Amino acid sequence: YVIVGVVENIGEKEIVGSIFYAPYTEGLDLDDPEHVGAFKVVVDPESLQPSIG
Amino acid sequence: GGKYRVYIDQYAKQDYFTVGYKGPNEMDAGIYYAPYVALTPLRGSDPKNFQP
Amino acid sequence: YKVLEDTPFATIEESDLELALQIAIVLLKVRLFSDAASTSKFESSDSEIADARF
Repeated sequence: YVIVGVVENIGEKEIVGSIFYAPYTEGLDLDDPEHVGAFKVVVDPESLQPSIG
Repeated sequence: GGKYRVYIDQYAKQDYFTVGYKGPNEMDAGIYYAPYVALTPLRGSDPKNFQP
Repeated sequence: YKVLEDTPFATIEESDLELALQIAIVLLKVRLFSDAASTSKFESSDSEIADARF
């Protein structure tokens, strides 16, 4: 198929477009916040192999 | 009266008072609370879901 | 996929199921279900996290 649509940014708050994504990172302690999201590591208590997500 | 140390049982079930003795020596007190380990923290997380 | 309208494909004469599905998307009978999860999905502890593999 083919879709046409808009992405515009006038400034400060005037941001318009079809779907805004708009990720939420506040409160998350990040090394280079541009990354978005974070990694967590546990390591199994039986098998001792690492685990990450 | 300058004699008894008065404490309030904030959670008293009815209405009462208990008079007790406590000597200057640690062995003279009827009942002995003798802590060994206190408020040792534990930490971890569950590998199936990463929740702490 | 998720159904938007009761009896999706009720009006799709296409015999090739793959194309009938593409038509259902175009005609808004069915929507792609891909989406983020309600946050509670991964908080129950009775949880399943999709694997990443290589």
